Amino acid sequence: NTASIAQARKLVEQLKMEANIDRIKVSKAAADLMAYCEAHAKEDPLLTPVPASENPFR
Amino acid sequence: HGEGTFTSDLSKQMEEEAVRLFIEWLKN
Amino acid sequence: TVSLWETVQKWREYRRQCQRSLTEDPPPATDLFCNRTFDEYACWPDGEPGSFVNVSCPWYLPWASSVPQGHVYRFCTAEGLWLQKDNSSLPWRDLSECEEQLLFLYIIYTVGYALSFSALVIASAILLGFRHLHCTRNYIHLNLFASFILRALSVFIKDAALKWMYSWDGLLSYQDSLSCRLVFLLMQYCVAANYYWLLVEGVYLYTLLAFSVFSEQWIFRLYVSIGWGVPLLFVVPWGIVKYLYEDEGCWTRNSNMNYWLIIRLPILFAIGVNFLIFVRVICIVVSKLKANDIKCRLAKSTLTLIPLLGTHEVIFAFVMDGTLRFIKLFTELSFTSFQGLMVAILYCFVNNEVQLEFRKSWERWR
Amino acid sequence: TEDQRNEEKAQREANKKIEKQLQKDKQVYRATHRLLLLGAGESGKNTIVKSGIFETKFQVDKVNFHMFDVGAQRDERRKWIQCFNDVTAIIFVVASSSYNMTNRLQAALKLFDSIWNNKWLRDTSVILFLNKQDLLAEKVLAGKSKIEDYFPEFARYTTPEDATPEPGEDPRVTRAKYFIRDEFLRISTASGDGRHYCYPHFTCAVDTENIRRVFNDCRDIIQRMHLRQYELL
Amino acid sequence: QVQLQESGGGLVQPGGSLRLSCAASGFTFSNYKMNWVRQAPGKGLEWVSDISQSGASISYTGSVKGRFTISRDNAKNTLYLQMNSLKPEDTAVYYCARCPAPFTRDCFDVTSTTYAYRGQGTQVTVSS
Amino acid sequence: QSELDQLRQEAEQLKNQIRDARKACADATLSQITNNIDPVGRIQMRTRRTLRGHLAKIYAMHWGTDSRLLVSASQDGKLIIWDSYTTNKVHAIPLRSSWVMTCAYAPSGNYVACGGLDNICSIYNLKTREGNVRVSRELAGHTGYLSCCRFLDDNQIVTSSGDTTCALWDIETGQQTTTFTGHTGDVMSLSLAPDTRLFVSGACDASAKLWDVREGMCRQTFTGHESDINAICFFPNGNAFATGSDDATCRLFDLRADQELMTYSHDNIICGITSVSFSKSGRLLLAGYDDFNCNVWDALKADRAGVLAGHDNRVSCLGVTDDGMAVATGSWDSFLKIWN
Repeated sequence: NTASIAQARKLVEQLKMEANIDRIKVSKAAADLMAYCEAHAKEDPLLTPVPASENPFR
Repeated sequence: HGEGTFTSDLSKQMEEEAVRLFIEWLKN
Repeated sequence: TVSLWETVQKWREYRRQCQRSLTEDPPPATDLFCNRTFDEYACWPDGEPGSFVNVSCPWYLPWASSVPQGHVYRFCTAEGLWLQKDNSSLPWRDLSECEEQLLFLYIIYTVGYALSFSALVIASAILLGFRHLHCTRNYIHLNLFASFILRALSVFIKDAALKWMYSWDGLLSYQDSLSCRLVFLLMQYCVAANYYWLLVEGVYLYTLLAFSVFSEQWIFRLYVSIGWGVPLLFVVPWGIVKYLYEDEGCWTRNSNMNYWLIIRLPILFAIGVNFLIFVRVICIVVSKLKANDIKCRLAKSTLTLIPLLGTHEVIFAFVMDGTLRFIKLFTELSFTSFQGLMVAILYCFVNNEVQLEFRKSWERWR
Repeated sequence: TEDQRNEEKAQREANKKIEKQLQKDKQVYRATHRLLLLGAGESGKNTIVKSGIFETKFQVDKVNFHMFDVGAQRDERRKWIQCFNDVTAIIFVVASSSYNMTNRLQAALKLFDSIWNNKWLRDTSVILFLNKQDLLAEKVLAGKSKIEDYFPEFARYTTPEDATPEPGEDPRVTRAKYFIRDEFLRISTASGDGRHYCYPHFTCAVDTENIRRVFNDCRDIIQRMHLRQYELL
Repeated sequence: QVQLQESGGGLVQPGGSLRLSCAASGFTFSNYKMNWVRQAPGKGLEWVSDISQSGASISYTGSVKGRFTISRDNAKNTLYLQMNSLKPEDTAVYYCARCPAPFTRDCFDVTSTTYAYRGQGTQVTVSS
Repeated sequence: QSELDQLRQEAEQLKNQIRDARKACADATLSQITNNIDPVGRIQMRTRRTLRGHLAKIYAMHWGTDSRLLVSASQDGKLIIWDSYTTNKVHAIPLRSSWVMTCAYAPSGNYVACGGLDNICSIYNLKTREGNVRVSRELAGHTGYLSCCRFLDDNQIVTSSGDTTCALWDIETGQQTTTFTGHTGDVMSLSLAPDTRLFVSGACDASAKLWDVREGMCRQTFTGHESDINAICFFPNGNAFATGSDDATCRLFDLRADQELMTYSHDNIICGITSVSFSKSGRLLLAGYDDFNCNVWDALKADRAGVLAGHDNRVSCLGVTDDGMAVATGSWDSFLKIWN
């Protein structure tokens, strides 16, 4: 043909090997970030203001 | 250079008056 | 040209000539003449017994020039004193023989220097604090602003120090002390290192268009050494000659015009060279507008250039070789006063850079 | 702090030896003008003066230039063109070639238009030549290449208000060189914002001397820059 | 994601007319310019027309002025063309190419290489 | 023909199937769970340094490994290795290709790399023994400018170019070992997962794919933007990434649910985005705009919490130190400012 047949054959197989995957509900991927971001909230220098004494840029 | 001229005018004018001021008191 | 130094000298010289006469010639014992009492006006030697005596006028007073034969005509009595005046012993007292605009020039001369001083404090603090305007073109304009605010302060001293020189004493003697002679070297310098910071504007702005720039480190230290240092070679040599050879009266009088051609002739060269640079630049600003009414544009440029290159003095009589002399200062000494506001407005507040800088910097602070 | 005194005294020479070289190399960078070179098609790559950037250097009366010939790249310019918003000028070359192999003019009017109205290229000034005039003069009097077929307003176009530069200038060529010029300037005089210019030219009819014609008009671009910061202009 | 798909082409004898269309889905259609592009058979792509964001700045090509017409509808997300009299030369495929960025005045979409944001086109044929 | 017609129709059936699964998993948005988390309030932070010495615009920077040193490369053809605490230049490497579009700093503190419009990529031997920093290797083989570099360890780079492909070299011999294809547009950025076994990439045509270092593959393919993509990074947990296009919106995708979770839109913004990065604890999201600002987005219920406005030109790069006390932001006026 005109070489566009071979490019049109790789696209269909790329999607065919992708639709067969396993996913999870959003509520499992939303309460995951809500629990990781308050389990170590104490180690955020920007979020929790730091006393000047230990601050190295002073 | 007006500053070299205006200085002289206020100098000479108020200076020659004091000559009269020196002598007008002299009678008094 | 009777002056202060000989004013008290002609006082002591004239009198001392006849207190010798008082010692040599006491009042006569015949009493036909009058007593020899130094009335502080003339020692008054013995005159005429009952008639008029002809004694020449006091020579120290120059008003004997207009009447070289003038004599102090006074009668005397043969009682040891003069005639009586107002029931008291007074001499024969008949001695008669031997401008509004200038006051107004002072009110403008001292209301422009006062406001051309507050402007260059606001304009010299905004031009530093913002830290986004430290381009070399703004280094030249910090020294120009500092050369005016020193010029105004160099004049405010003169007039006030002149009032104190005229405030009874035999001679206030502040024109014996060096406290007078140094202030009028500080003054002469301060206005001589102000026409060499308008030639630096004419040379920097003209080497940016016609010639190509040659370096930086060399340029900014061949300008501070040509605006602050060339006067030292035309004021100091003039200061020495008015103390080493020829020294009197606080030097506010310059009889030998050769001497006032060593601190003036040089100023003329700075005025000249900065006239050609103003024609050459405006011969270009019209070539770009041609190939782009626009006559109004051309006018709006010329008028801005005259206050920074300061070419207005040459448009007026440059040296003008008298009512014409009074005319020269009515406008010229008023155009020089308000020059602080003219420069400050046109290069600190109507500038586009800064007017954005207050816009930005206010959006980030309340 | 017995030893950190030595180290802080030891690094303060490594900060002065660097800063002394970095200042000797601030004058050289300020004495050279950079010039891009956009060429549409196959007309003009080294004609005026004779992978990656392909620099070339020359000098006229003791002033030096650099010229970038951007070759061996893909033809999608909306990402690497906003890197060149710092050069002095953007030289530009067009030519009235054959459409047999599409449209050699209407594909250049839409490229010059895109450089003009870009949000970042608002302060650079083009210098565009109109190449291949010894080809057009042998085609217009031969009829092979026409502009009425592609451009309608040409047949009802007037006569210019200027004069021929050379003997041997028929109405046919003069209507051709001076119609395209008025088609580029219809764009150059419609941009309200920005501060930049446009300097047309003619070429290829005479021996190229364009090492002068770029020098004479790369001075004009900087003079009008210093005037507008003193606000004198 | 963006989806541009054109429909309306066909076959017509010389002197006839033909009406095209276009469709947008996946963005706010009232933020960008739009264009049309044609490709002669065995030739590179050429420019045909365009229209501004609100519908007040139209342009055309020097070979087509007076015969075509471009117009759009914001509230329904569609864009049309209108051909009136067709020569034998008006035979090519026509695409519906959006402009790269929103709130602009300038576009860079003619390139023969792969360029996203461009439909698949319809075929038009003209002959006796 | 018939097959190209069916292939263009065969794909549509697959694509229409994929959406159904994605819309069968969404049962609540992230903005409905976090309507009870206590809002952060408001935070202020002001410049603490300012590094001067460049002559032209700045396209790159990379914080060191111990959060002490950093690198910055400009268009005047000069690399510089600053020191953050006391403002001392420790090196100044001159280049030969004046157009530099990226740089990177090795994790072992030993190497520096950079490349631009000149297609080659150069790698510099820094902690030498002789005492002169020169070119170690010269990696050629691309066709088009090169717009990002990263290290995996010493002697392994993964790079992105401008001819729609990525590559994975090895410094010891100079020749590739893998090549990733599947992007139909120019590739602008990439970032590495915090275990160094994946890396997501963003390209024009508005797509962001998820590759695999062990063998070239395309596990996932996320979409939903409206224009080309400029900058991207991972959530510190390695289980999400955020990206920013040229339509004034950031988004927070997901690597498990395989869809989009939430978007960052404000009505008064009409300018693009040039850089994105996360905080150390994943509660903030520093974005850099072309309105000369740098907003600060709360990252569990979108609404601003501050601004970082100190620049006059656009922001061309930003980063956050590994431990996290500073945010260096470069700009097109040659000044870096160490916020805090």
